[PDB]
Amino acid sequence: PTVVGRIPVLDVRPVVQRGRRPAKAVTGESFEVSATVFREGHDAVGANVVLRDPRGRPGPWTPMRELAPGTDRWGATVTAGETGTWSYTVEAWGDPVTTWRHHARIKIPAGLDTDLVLEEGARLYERAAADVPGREDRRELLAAVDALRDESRPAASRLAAALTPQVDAVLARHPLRDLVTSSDPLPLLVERERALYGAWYEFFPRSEGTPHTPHGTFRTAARRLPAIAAMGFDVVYLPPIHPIGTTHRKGRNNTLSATGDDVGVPWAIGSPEGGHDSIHPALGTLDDFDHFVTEAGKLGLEIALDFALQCSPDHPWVHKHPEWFHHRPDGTIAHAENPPKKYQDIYPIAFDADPDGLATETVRILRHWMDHGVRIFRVDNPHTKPVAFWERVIADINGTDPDVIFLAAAFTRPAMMATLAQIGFQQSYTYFTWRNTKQELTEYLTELSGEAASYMRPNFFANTPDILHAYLQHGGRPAFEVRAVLAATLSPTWGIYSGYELCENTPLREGSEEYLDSEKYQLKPRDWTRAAREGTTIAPLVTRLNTIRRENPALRQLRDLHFHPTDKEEVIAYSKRQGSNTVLVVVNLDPRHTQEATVSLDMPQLGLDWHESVPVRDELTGETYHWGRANYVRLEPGRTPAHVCTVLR
Amino acid sequence: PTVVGRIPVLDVRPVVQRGRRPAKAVTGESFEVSATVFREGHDAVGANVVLRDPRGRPGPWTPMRELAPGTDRWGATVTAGETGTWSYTVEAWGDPVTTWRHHARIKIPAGLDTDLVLEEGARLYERAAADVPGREDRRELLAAVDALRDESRPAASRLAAALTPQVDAVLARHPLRDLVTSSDPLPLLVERERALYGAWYEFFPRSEGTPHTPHGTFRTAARRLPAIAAMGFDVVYLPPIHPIGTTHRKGRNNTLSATGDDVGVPWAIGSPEGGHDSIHPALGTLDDFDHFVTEAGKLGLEIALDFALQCSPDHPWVHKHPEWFHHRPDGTIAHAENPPKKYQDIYPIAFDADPDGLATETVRILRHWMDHGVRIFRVDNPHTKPVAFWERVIADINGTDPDVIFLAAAFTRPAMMATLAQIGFQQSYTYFTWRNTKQELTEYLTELSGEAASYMRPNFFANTPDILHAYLQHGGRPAFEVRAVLAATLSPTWGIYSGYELCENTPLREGSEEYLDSEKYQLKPRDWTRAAREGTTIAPLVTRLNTIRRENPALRQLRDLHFHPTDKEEVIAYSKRQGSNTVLVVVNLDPRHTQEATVSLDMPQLGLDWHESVPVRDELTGETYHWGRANYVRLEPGRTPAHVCTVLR
Ligand SMILES: OC[C@H]1O[C@H](O[C@H]2[C@H](O)[C@@H](O)[C@@H](O[C@H]3[C@H](O)[C@@H](O)[C@@H](O[C@H]4[C@H](O)[C@@H](O)[C@@H](O[C@H]5[C@H](O)[C@@H](O)[C@@H](O[C@H]6[C@H](O)[C@@H](O)[C@@H](O[C@H]7[C@H](O)[C@@H](O)[C@@H](O)O[C@@H]7CO)O[C@@H]6CO)O[C@@H]5CO)O[C@@H]4CO)O[C@@H]3CO)O[C@@H]2CO)[C@H](O)[C@@H](O)[C@@H]1O
Ligand SMILES: OC[C@H]1O[C@H](O[C@H]2[C@H](O)[C@@H](O)[C@@H](O[C@H]3[C@H](O)[C@@H](O)[C@@H](O[C@H]4[C@H](O)[C@@H](O)[C@@H](O[C@H]5[C@H](O)[C@@H](O)[C@@H](O[C@H]6[C@H](O)[C@@H](O)[C@@H](O[C@H]7[C@H](O)[C@@H](O)[C@@H](O)O[C@@H]7CO)O[C@@H]6CO)O[C@@H]5CO)O[C@@H]4CO)O[C@@H]3CO)O[C@@H]2CO)[C@H](O)[C@@H](O)[C@@H]1O
Ligand SMILES: OC[C@H]1O[C@H](O[C@H]2[C@H](O)[C@@H](O)[C@@H](O[C@H]3[C@H](O)[C@@H](O)[C@@H](O[C@H]4[C@H](O)[C@@H](O)[C@@H](O[C@H]5[C@H](O)[C@@H](O)[C@@H](O)O[C@@H]5CO)O[C@@H]4CO)O[C@@H]3CO)O[C@@H]2CO)[C@H](O)[C@@H](O)[C@@H]1O
Ligand SMILES: OC[C@H]1O[C@H](O[C@H]2[C@H](O)[C@@H](O)[C@@H](O[C@H]3[C@H](O)[C@@H](O)[C@@H](O[C@H]4[C@H](O)[C@@H](O)[C@@H](O[C@H]5[C@H](O)[C@@H](O)[C@@H](O)O[C@@H]5CO)O[C@@H]4CO)O[C@@H]3CO)O[C@@H]2CO)[C@H](O)[C@@H](O)[C@@H]1O
Repeated sequence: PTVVGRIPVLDVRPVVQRGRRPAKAVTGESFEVSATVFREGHDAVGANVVLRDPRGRPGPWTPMRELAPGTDRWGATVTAGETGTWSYTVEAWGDPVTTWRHHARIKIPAGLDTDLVLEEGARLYERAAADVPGREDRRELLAAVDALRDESRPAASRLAAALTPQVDAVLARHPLRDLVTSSDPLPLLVERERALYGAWYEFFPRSEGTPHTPHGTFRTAARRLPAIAAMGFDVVYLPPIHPIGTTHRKGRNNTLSATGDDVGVPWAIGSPEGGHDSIHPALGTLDDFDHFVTEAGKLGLEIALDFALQCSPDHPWVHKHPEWFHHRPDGTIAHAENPPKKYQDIYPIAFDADPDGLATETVRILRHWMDHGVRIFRVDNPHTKPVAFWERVIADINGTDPDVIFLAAAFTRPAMMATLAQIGFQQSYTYFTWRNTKQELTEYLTELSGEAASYMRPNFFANTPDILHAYLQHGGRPAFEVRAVLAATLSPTWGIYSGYELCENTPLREGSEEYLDSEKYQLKPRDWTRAAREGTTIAPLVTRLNTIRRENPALRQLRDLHFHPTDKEEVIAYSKRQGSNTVLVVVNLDPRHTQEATVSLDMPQLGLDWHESVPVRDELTGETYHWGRANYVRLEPGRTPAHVCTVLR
Repeated sequence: PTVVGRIPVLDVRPVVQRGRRPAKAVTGESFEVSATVFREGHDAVGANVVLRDPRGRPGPWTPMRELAPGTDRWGATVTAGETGTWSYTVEAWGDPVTTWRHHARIKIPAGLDTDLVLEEGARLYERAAADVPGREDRRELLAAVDALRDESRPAASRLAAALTPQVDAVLARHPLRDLVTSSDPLPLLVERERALYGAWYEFFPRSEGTPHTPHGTFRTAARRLPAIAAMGFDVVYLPPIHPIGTTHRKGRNNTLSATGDDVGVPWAIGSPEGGHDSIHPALGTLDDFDHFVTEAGKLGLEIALDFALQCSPDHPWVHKHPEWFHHRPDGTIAHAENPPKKYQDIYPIAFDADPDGLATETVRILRHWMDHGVRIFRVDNPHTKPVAFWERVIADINGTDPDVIFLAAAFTRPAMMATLAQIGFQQSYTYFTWRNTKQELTEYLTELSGEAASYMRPNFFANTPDILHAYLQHGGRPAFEVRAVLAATLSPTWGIYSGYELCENTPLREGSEEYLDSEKYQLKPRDWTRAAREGTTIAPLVTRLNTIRRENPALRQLRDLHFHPTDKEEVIAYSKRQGSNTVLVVVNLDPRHTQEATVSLDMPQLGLDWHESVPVRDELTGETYHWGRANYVRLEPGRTPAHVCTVLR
């Protein structure tokens, strides 16, 4: 057997780890399948993509086209349907009809061997007819055969009868394919829509209490859910909801010693009251948690829980499973580190004494929360547990419950980030918060929407409890507005951490990305009613962005994204498309100064002629403009962060 | 199982068609094996390459290093030995000693838990000692253990005794490796030296005749061999040596009708006198061919025959095996084309009626010439026969005779060129003749010496019977000198077609790359004795270039090549290295005007300090210079095409 087939079809993409891991999609998502296809000699080739579903049923006829002249790189768009494990193949073939037409278009006018050329055509069309299933299609081709062979008609008329649009249609649907050659199947894992598309809101339930009981419960925190749904969110991410240790508990502002009433850090999980399968007693009971999940569900909100595989020193595991920790010669366990950050309140887990016990217990815990309606987990610090451990855990959970979504909070180096996505994490956090200039955004999004999209689905959190970027610190409310527009329009999944709406931007100190008086170490009551009354919240802009996303299918996908040039360093422009829906976005990245620029649209990329002019509506204001190849924009921080425009038809 | 191991080792390179085809090397050749290696958490990792020979014997200890900070991309140089099918693996591991040192270097000065840290070290060094085979090495590590545990000495002195250079040496050779994880083996095909390295000379034996018998024979053409060996060539490439058809024979200058004594084109193979297994009767007999091969061998010359799988209309196959040709509806066979070039003297072969018969007969023909000492074949127009056909033929021949070298004359698009090399062609022709500016040469050679070197070995013919580039047409003798220096110093395999030495550069017409009065269509006697006597040949420069190659191992490899900046568009500089041999080349690409430039050497790339100064000898002149970071050069066309300098050691 030869590696290469009769008609070479090589290096089919997407591919992940050389075919050993699936490429990714979600239901309704379109992506490009490509390949290198060519043949020996000068005759034409064709190619097509056969996408097969979980029961092996092939999809529709999907012909490919050469993507750029001279490259022999071919492509076509496919669309994923129902969830499960799919496969895709590229078929390549000699295209004798195209070859014959090209010869005939030249030889018939020149008068060179014309009876012979037309007779060659007739025999091809005869072979074409025989392979066609439809009876009226077959009759069309046989009529062209007889016209080709009618030696009483002039040569140019006999030929023209084989080149009608009615004949082209039969052959475009059922072409004559010589020497059909297949690639080996590549795997595709199709997951639910929420894995790619959704808006996320993070808050601490304990902060939403009362004057008489400052520490919030699930019952009091449920009152926040209606406002979260009104801002157009789909997922509520809760920090750890378990008991919190007392030994080495941290105080306010990440000080080493907790005082009397200090609540500690939710990530320091475990006490005598319970571990990862228990509820913090100040939050309420498991029953109260069910009522919270039920109320969320009625508002169209899914709950995502933090899963943080680590322990306070008071966690039951410390004595029940000592072999799950690394001990030093004196018996002590070294607290976790991520230098120069120290985590004196927690122990990390060791994996090499009892890997089986840890995996068994991990999937038991996840299944417990799954039984109470949690179908999404934000996995804290996945990059400090072994990569193969997560691969096992995710395969075990998704083997019985393929709807469960895991989000990797992998704030680490690129290779680990990529690997975690490739071994099965449905979503990843990204370097988004550290991409603020036009060049940084353009480069990074070109990476995320290109090759990485076959294995990674990004979740653009504009802030997190650990990340208040200098851009927001120095820019104030106009910077919050810019980052919300960017996050919501550049990824189909974005999110914010509570307080973002209020433009909370006071850092711990200069050159830090921590918040002053961080919610991680203290209760943080906020006057939501007052901020709404006084207009000192950007909640309306957040709400409008989420409504724009819900109404424009182009913003519910990742891969179709193009950047259009402007003549100002501070102004960035881009478009996204999905069927007949086109969204065009222009953002002023300067939060202090007004910017005027000329935006020069690559018009072919919008499906339009260079000289054309199209109406657009800015969905932030309701204003209509008329934009063509070159358009003046004026963007004033505080009044207009950006234009977010739909192309009107 | 999990796809990912305990310590991730991912994306090992080189790789060809995802591991389904071997990467390439030759005996004595060095190349880099690389991989992505990292682990969870902050602790250090190490890696090493295990290269295994055809009997499975592992090579020496080959530790890898991280190639650039923050990339997690690791590499090391391996060297191929004996010919055959090898394999390579990357092993990755936790490096606990490096981890412990990094902690100890900080914690011991700071005074934090010092007894505990040193006791942790002692236990690691104890584990290290146990795995070491040498008895004096083991004693060194156990002495460091006792020093680490001596609680009567100060902490900094106990530590320092574990960090001596004597201890470092033991651990660099025999490190303590945790959680050793392997990649899956990748294949490596190691071929003989000639596949990568050699100088080739093409000539037509029929042109080397006498006054009484103008059509040369093998007996008369053997008298040309001594001068070919004196120019330092290793391979003689002969155009087809078979009978030549009479039907549609071409005349002089590619005219359609041959006159009385016109000899025709060697590539129009076959007559009633025989086919591809026969000798043209005007060349002599098989016995005369054996004498020619024997005389070549005595001069250190190997013969390479053209194998051109195509037929004149008089070839016996036309009537014996009609199914080996495509016939039109009237029974005629269309002559071969490569438009707008027409080949009215030949028929192409069709492969889909009798693929088995064609492969069987093809390997029979090749084996016949192999029995008469031909171990190298130049395959004409491989890109017009199926790719899988060559894959089958090459695997069959190399399965019994792995020393046979096939050279692909694939003047075609990049994808086909690459694929032919990947399916087993030992060597390829390249786009060299169409790379003449500094930018064109720098870009193309960076491609050939980088990733393509794992599957392709280039043969730089400065001219061929079908390619006289405009650069040579317009530049005259100074241009011939430049292209010879470039070809001989940039690839370990180069060649010329006879007449290049004489600076034959008259084209068929303006804008053509054909020669006027081409040797393809006529006998071309050359007065070699007269040109040598009159100094109108660049044979001496060719001879010197080949001697320089024979004396400098850096010029007998491909992969180690670096371009150094100059401040003139017409002056190009580069270096090549192999062990302690370094060659530096500076070429003036202007054949009409003298060029003076400053050559600014990247000194670290030569293994040297920025402020250093090193003696070099120009091997073209014998002159010695002293060159550092910045060097004036003056290059005058006709006197000095280039400097070809060795670094004196
Ligand atoms: O008796 C029979 C017959 O015998 C004789 O004929 C023999 C010859 O003696 C024998 O040597 C041989 O020669 C054939 C050869 O086998 C054929 O393939 C063909 O090759 C020609 C070719 O047809 C020409 O067009 C020309 O192509 C060059 C090109 O000029 C040059 O620029 C370059 O181009 C490549 C470029 O450098 C690359 O970068 C790349 O381009 C990329 C772009 O960069 C990218 O941006 C994007 O656009 O994609 C592009 C790729 O698509 O690729 C470019 C090419 O694709 O290289 C090409 C290819 O080398 O020159 C070649 C070489 O001459 O014809 C010759 C000559 O016939 O076989 C015949 C038959 O046996 C005798 O001569 C005859 O009279 C007798 O009848
Ligand atoms: O009760 C216990 C504990 O609870 C709390 O702590 C929690 C947190 O609440 C929880 O969220 C989480 O946070 C951890 C996180 O899991 C850790 O990974 C870590 O992450 C930090 C990180 O340590 C920082 O260094 C910083 O990293 C950024 C970096 O600043 C940023 O610039 C960027 O860097 C990447 C760069 O952008 C890329 O281009 C590329 O760079 C390339 C270069 O381009 C190339 O030229 C060459 O140089 O190679 C480079 C590659 O190396 O990659 C760069 C990546 O290195 O991205 C990095 C990574 O995101 O910030 C991150 C994020 O904060 O620490 C956080 C915070 O602790 O887990 C803990 C524990 O449960 C509570 O806070 C604590 O007090 C309590 O004790
Ligand atoms: O369509 C979105 C846009 O709609 C509305 O804009 C309208 C303007 O408000 C209105 O005035 C008009 O625009 C005129 C403009 O008034 C006029 O002054 C002129 O603009 C000049 C600048 O004055 C000049 O400084 C220079 O500015 C830039 C230049 O654009 C840039 O390419 C580069 O060279 O730097 C220069 C200096 O910074 O040139 C421009 C013209 O190119 O001409 C404008 C053309 O019409 O009409 C607008 C609607 O078409 C909204 O008010 C606005 O917020 C929305 O963004
Ligand atoms: O080492 C290899 C080299 O050895 C020999 O060169 C020596 C020369 O023979 C010798 O004369 C001397 O070179 C002097 C030169 O004589 C003197 O004129 C000066 O050169 C000036 C140019 O006159 C001036 O036009 C300008 O030229 C370039 C410049 O180099 C370039 O960087 C750019 O700016 O364009 C300019 C315009 O074309 O500047 C240069 C000086 O930078 O100084 C030279 C200093 O050396 O010493 C040479 C050293 O060995 C061989 O003769 C020669 O063939 C070999 O290549």
